[PDB]
Amino acid sequence: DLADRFAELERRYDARLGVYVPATGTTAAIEYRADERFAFCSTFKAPLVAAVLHQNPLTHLDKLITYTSDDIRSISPVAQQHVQTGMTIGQLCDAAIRYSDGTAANLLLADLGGPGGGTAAFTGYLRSLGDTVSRLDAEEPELNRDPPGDERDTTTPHAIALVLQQLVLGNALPPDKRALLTDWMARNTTGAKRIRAGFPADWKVIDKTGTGDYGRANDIAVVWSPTGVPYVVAVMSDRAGGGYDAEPREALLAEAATCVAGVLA
Ligand SMILES: CO/N=C(\C(=O)N[C@@H]1C(=O)N2C(C(=O)O)=C(CSc3nc(=O)c(=O)[nH]n3C)CS[C@H]12)c1csc(N)n1
Repeated sequence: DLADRFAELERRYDARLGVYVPATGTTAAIEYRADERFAFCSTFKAPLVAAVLHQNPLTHLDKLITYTSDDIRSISPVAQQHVQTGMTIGQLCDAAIRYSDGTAANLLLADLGGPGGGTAAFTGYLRSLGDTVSRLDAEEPELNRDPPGDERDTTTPHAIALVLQQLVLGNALPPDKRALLTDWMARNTTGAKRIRAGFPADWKVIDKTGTGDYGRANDIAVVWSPTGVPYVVAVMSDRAGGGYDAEPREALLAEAATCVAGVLA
């Protein structure tokens, strides 16, 4: 009744919903529209922090990068207050995952690929994870604004769930660098009402969200059962037929996570 239960979700919230859960030795693949393209939005900041972590020693995380107030072109609740102090890369990483800071991600993009090669550098990182589907093409804020059906700035639930499976659970990042990434997303302040609300409290959830135009609302997550058996949930949604200013529904992401928790009992 999987596809039956998610289709109702789509009818009730008037939304396109994408769901992927990788197969495990015990559980099978939960896949609803898993190979359709959904806009990254702020979800890209999580594998982007991984990219900066992978390309640099830990001594790089304490490098002072200096920006201006003119450089805050988007929702940057952490970078807003450090207009003069600059920010250590480890803090921009912190701002990128936990507070979805846009100016952080734009400075993190430049540290990775330079002034004009940041998007392509980030896309090539995902290539190195075997993700040949996703693409970042724009920087903040325009990556949240691409029209529907456009392939630019898009991933799929399948590809981002497989990517995230290598970062937290796989051997893509070294033990210590992975630890800092697993901690950052477990400290995130944005995903309370998405996948967190649908998994029981004695389950452990780590997540990075994305929200954007055309009603776009995403939550990428790794979940941990009370027995410690781990899963990676990718939930992606938009309400294109609503228009650019359509209202994202967080409770949509919540219910989809409730359904996947029900089959993971
Ligand atoms: C051009 O950029 N447009 C954006 C945008 O910057 N999106 C980013 C993104 O993915 N972000 C995320 C997040 O990570 O989910 C968030 C966090 S979600 C959230 N938390 C709150 O406490 C709250 O009161 N409201 N919201 C929405 C906000 S926008 C930023 C946008 C936001 S809503 C919309 N229609 N567009």
